[PDB]
Amino acid sequence: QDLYLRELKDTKLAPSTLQDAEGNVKPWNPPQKPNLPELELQGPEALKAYTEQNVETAHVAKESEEGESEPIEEDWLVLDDAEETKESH
Amino acid sequence: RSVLKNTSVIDKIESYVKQYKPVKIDASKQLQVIESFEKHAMTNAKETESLVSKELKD
Repeated sequence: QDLYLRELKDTKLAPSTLQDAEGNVKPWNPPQKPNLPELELQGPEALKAYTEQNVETAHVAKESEEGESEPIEEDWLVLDDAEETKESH
Repeated sequence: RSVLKNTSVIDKIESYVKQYKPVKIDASKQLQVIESFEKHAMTNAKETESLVSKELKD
């Protein structure tokens, strides 16, 4: 079917210069190469944050400590205030 | 990974996670001040316990 065959061959061929052989695109005056594989190759990381979100920041946990390892001047005040709270108990 | 046919970073971020697969060790740091807290605890507790065990029969 020369209807079918010639329509389908032009259907394959006129984008075959756009996809198979990298001859840019004869009918399009803007180019096709510096849009998706060059400019928006950083597209999703122009859609997300670069260098913290996509590099993902393997970050060390900020180390919190115990109560500064001082169990004298605070525990005896706790025991005196506990005398006070038991006088309230 | 094979969902993204345009992979290009999944090896990068995968080896980034496997790089930081030893994330950070935990904090079992207290073994000196915490034993002092329970030392005061056992101190005042046995004070109370001996006093009430005396004063009950008293």
